[PDB]
Amino acid sequence: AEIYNKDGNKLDLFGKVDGLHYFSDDKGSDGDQTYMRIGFKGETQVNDQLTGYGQWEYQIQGNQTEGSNDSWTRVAFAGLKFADAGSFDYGRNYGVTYDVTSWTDVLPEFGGDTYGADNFMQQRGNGYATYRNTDFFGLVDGLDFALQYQGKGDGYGGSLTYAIGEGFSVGGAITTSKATVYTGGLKYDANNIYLAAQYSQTYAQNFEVVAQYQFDFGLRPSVAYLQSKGKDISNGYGASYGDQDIVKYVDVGATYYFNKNMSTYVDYKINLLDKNDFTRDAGINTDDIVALGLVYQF
Amino acid sequence: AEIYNKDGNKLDLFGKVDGLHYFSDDKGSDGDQTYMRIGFKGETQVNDQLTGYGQWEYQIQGNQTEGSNDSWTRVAFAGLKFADAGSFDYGRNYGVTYDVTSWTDVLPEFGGDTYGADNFMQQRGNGYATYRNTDFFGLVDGLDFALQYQGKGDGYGGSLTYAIGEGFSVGGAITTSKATVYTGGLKYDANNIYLAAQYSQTYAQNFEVVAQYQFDFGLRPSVAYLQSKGKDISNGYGASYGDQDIVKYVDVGATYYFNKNMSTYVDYKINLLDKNDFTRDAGINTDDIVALGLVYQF
Amino acid sequence: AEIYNKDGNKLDLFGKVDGLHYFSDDKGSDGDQTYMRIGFKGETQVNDQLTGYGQWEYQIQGNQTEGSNDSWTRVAFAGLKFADAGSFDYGRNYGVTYDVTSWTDVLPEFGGDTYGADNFMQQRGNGYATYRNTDFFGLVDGLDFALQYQGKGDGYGGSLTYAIGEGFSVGGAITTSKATVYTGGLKYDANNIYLAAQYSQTYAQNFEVVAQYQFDFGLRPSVAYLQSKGKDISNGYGASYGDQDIVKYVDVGATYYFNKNMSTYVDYKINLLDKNDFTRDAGINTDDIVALGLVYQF
Repeated sequence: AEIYNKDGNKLDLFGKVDGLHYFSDDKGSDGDQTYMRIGFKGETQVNDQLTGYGQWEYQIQGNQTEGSNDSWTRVAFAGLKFADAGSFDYGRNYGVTYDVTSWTDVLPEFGGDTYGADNFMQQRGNGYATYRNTDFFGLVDGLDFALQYQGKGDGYGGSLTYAIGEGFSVGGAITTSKATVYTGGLKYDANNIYLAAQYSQTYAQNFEVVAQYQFDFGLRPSVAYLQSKGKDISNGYGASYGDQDIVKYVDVGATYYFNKNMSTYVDYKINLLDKNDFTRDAGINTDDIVALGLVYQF
Repeated sequence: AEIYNKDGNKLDLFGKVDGLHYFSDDKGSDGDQTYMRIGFKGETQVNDQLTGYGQWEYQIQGNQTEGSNDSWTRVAFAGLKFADAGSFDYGRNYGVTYDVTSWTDVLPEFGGDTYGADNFMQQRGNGYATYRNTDFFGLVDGLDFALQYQGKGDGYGGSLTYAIGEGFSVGGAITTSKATVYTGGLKYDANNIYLAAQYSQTYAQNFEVVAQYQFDFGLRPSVAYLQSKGKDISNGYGASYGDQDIVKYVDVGATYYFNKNMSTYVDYKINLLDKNDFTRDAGINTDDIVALGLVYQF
Repeated sequence: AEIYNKDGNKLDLFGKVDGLHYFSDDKGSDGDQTYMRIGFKGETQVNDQLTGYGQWEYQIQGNQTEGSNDSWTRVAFAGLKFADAGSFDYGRNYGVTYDVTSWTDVLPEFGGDTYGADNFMQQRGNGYATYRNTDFFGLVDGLDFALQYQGKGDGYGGSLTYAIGEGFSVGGAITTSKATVYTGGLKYDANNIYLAAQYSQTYAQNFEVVAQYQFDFGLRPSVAYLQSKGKDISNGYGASYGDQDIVKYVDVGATYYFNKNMSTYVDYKINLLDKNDFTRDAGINTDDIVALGLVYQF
């Protein structure tokens, strides 16, 4: 919801109350988790050439009872934007590994999650300097790329998207922090068909694919699969764990789209993982789980 | 302040900074409680028939100091409205007992309080799935009902309102969670003349009644009274306390009304409870306490 | 961004994402500190005479990791406004000392800092009942006075600011909670030149001086300094810490405003404190540091 436009300065104030109640035999997941979101994108044209933007967004829960306050800044960054030189912006932002990893997180509820926020660059984090450049300096249309730097431990990364034509995105991203990661994804986008898959290796090799159709009265079914395997492991100081599977599941989900402002969705995580000494001490869940929600957004 | 309305999606954002310096002999109350609430109501017409909504207004303190943070989500939900088919909304929402109980929470400062928030659905809560139906299916003018449902522990209730005509309002509900508390009460609202009473017993009984008149220049005086009395009693694990009053007091008060957007108001709790083996440990305030401040809103 | 004006009720929503990267040899300093702030000014015209305003603005960190939350209400007060009798505003407000003390705090990033927040009335805090009078009952131009009163511990204070024609401003102020504190400052304000020096003494003496010049192509380059020397202090229940310096350093800085919504800045704090018995047992910093951020506001 754009709340202000005047003399080349525009502020969309966006956000939503998403209602949703997880079902499970798991008890760290059964319950109400209606959270909600606020955040604004800001903008200011300085000269025909640049723009000084700014962008924030925080989450805050609703399931937490009174007195208690489960809050946190999702993204919060300021930058600048020059004519066909692209843009730099430093703040709490997305790791530039997300650029490709993104295409697979699209599920109604249970997406990404083979990478985490503050998980050494693959997702969000703090202190990120970010130069991404769009339509390769105005000479190559449909080719984008970003070269990124991190705040503390110290890190770096790069990403290149490419819309090869049609809707076939192709994408790569490399990153390192002091632990590196590659990142390859290919998305199809066109005629209501969304087919995107992505995988990589780390310092430990994970995959994810997802396929949706967009029904016309407004309903986006989704079959999606993702996994992650590894190598040797270490409980804090010691404990030698062999090579097992981290998180692997098939997923059917459907979102219904009333209009922009209001969606409604059921999603069925069909879990695979087997209950063992791994998935006890680490406390990785093994139960297939299912969630319904009524989101209102603005 | 409805900040945006266009293409049948509105979004009133509302709030207030309400300053009040309590006064007391007690040190738990005596001091600055300058607090504030932001939030928004959001709408979206989907059809001739339905509109989706969503609403969130969470609290913050101006009394806590710098670094330390006292906030919590008062409400957060999203639901649908079908025309004459009532309205569903699940989430951090009000309780069904409150429908009826509310008519008594009209004091300048200290009203209701025979129930806290999260106090088993008599007020706010979490997981509160709800369907309310106004004007009874659009066949009876002014007889409205609710049947609600809670998250966990488990539960349910349901209210029936009726503006008998003129300015009267008879009111009733029951509720239950796994503790079952009922509700009876009346209100009268015609000629700046506000009269209202409510009470029920639980599983153990409490009552509240109030009277107000709205002055033409803008001064709504309120004398009001409420009390609670109890049966068998247990201090966490154990105890034998007998039957005593958990809270009973008479109230003078008078809100002044510059306009809608601004208010001043003096309220004087005239407590009756005597200092005893009850009000020492369980820590019930046994002091009469008097509040002074300025509510600015938008 | 004034977001509302209708029937003489205004509402100016502001905020800003100022992503800075602190450099130092410290480990509590060097790193990322993207903070951000929201805040609303409030307005409602009641008569020709009064217009009952209200303000608010809490902070929120963007460096704090996910799940964690670093917030605090900076100001949140409600007040009325009588034209030629002044303005009363009770709430989480600035202390009556800051009227003067302020003129020195204009440095790009670090400044003031001699007084803390909640630092016994010298700046921000809670419970402030405030009556300031502008243009002195409308009969003396170039003058303002204030006599404030705190909540709890108890206290009072006064202030007298006078822009003495041209661009010279004389500032005097006093506060006395039950330890006192005077305050004396001088600002010069005209042709692209700021010159502001101030000091005081508490129950313990401090001083701050700054001179910034406002360029024509944008860029206010700054030079500034401040020092605070005390008497006998004691660690909680003991320790005789002779006579030393809390903090003394010369500062250099430079904001570069692109326009009124975007700024870039560097701030080179040159610190002069030697590390000894004091700085080690009290967490006082011995290092000189560099600050580099990118404010965006609205």
